[PDB]
Amino acid sequence: VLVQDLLHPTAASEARKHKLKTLVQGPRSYFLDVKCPGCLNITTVFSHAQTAVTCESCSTILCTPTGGKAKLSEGTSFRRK
Amino acid sequence: VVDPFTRKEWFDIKAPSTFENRNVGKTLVNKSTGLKSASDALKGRVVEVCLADLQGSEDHSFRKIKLRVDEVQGKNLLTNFHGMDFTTDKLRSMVRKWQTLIEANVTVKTSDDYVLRIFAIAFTRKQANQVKRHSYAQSSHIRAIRKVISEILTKEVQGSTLAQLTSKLIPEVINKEIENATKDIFPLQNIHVRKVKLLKQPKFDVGALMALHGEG
Amino acid sequence: TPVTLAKVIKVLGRTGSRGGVTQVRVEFLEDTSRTIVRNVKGPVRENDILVLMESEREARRLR
Amino acid sequence: PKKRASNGRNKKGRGHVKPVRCVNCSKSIPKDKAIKRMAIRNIVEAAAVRDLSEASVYPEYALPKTYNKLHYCVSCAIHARIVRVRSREDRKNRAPP
Amino acid sequence: NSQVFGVARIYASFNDTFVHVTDLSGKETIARVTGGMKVKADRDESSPYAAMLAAQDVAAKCKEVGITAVHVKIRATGGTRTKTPGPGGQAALRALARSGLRIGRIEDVTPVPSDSTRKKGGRRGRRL
RNA sequence: AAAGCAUUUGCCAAGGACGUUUUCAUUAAUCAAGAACGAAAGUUAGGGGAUCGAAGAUGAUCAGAUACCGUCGUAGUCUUAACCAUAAACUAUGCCGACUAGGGAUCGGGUGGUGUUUUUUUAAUGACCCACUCGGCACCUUACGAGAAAUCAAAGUCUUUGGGUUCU
Ligand SMILES: [Zn+2]
Repeated sequence: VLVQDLLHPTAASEARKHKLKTLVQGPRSYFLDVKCPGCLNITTVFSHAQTAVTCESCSTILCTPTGGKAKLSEGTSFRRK
Repeated sequence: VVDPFTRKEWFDIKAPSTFENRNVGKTLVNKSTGLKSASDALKGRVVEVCLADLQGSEDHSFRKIKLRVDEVQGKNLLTNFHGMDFTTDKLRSMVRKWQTLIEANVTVKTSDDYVLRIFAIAFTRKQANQVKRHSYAQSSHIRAIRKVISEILTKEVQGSTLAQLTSKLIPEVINKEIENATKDIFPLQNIHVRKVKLLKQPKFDVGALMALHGEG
Repeated sequence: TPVTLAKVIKVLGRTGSRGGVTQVRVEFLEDTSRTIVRNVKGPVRENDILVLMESEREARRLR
Repeated sequence: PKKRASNGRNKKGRGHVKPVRCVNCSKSIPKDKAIKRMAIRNIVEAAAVRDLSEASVYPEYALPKTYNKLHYCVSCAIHARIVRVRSREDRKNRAPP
Repeated sequence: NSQVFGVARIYASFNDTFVHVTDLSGKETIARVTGGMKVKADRDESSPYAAMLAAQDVAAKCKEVGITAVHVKIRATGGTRTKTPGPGGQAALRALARSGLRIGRIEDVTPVPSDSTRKKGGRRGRRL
């Protein structure tokens, strides 16, 4: 206070700030690589997805939309890429 | 110049077999005279007695039963279930501030043709580590709670008569049955069925009343 | 004449607009456990006996 | 000048609250205003609790209570002394006694 | 338990007190005496002293016909009126106990609406 | 949006906030003229039967009482159909935008927790707890600042006087 480094705020403060209130705004969402139990193909899923995403094969369910992050269904291994 | 007290009898009020203390009390009726009977001046009476007096336990000191006189035989008069009500002591004591009052009612008839309206009441509660001081329920919880209560109150009456309904309003079966169906929606303390009401009655059918009586 | 006696246990305090009425608590001196609160006209000290023409009113303070 | 920042009692964000009636006079006063007390009393007084113990069937069962919420006008509550005037500094204190 | 039960319906308004005994059903009243028949002063009709004198005369009548024990239901005027029981309600209830009757299952039965019809005074009140 | 709106249940359209690595790309702000919506309260033609008081009927009180108090009662917040649109229509504080201070609560959404509880053994949600955040109705303490003061986190950033715009 009254002397601060406004060019280099600590990473904790930037992490606890809102998405648009950082020094440079940017998304807090990410993309996920999920493995449905049925087949073994690569499916990329948005973390805050709004559509009920299904695989190209056997098209069951991969996530259900929510008002926040998409709820990934019962057990399907997920990576974050 | 008449002294009308020394012209009346005394009749012994008798409760149905669904209760255990079947001796309620005594009442007065005038004598039977020319085209004026004592039975027709007696067949309409409704007696209000605390349910703790019929069962003897003090766990039921806050409920009451209307008993409608239906038939008179041998200087005792036989009653039938006319309605359950809930005393003004406890209903006005459950409604504290800083909570949500949830009420439901359904109009539904039994397997025999007794059309009834059943009233239920339930309150929210702070849950065992709560710091905030009011514990209100969102108004989508309250609508979902009423849907379960009305669903239970309907199904439970379809498969019973007042011979069986009055046997299940005593041991608080309904209250626990509401609770374990609505404990995953909101904590919901103090569930009661506070009032049932008789809407319509069928023909008299003396045999059902006599089968209900006739012991002791 | 159903005259019942009593004796003052504690003098509560004066009452009335002019303050000429003293409020006292009395023990019935036939049954000790009964204590009624009434108000007297003259001067009362502690532990003196009274006479009650009828012991039912349990009167409150006057204004 | 303005006397309280609440202007009275708590509306602050509504525009309109439906009124109630005083219990002494029945003046129509809004529900956000209209001083409220809750009178919880035993049905038998403190002098008759001893009296109705021996005259009771159902020994030591209970005593039921009278529950009654009272709404008061501003004028009637000052007159009935449930509320009295207080100093300019003491007016800001929102605590029960 | 050879007690015989009646029901004393006590109505304590601020103008008068009613002490009224029926049987278990509300028909066939045993004895009804008001606060106003024990004093012709027209302002002591609601006094506690005139209320308890009524209960002295009820229990005398209940002793003659043979009612020994009593359920009591006490009420105010109610409705859109005060909902507060009058000053005579306590004195008459205590006087039944001292008179020798038995008491059980007390309940306050004051009529209370579910927010119904308009009240005395017209928006500015009974103003004095 | 305001006037306003509180127990059900189903229909019919609407809406803010939040989330979003969606889409368009200046489409915006305030607005003469012109419009929509408006507490109540009597323009105006079924029904249902008064608790209130104009007045009126009346009974008191009073010097008088045409008032307050008491009893009753027609027009008079219930039709289906308009007010021309008036209120202490009030936060007596136009609307949009930016900045300046510390706190603890709460409503709605969201994020996180090798948290609690509900039972199937924990699980899944729900309810709760802790921390953060966006957006609200507010509040508490101060006064760098303002004010004639009362007081005000805006009524501050104002003789060191200019962010935009409407009305008086
Ligand atoms: Zn698949």
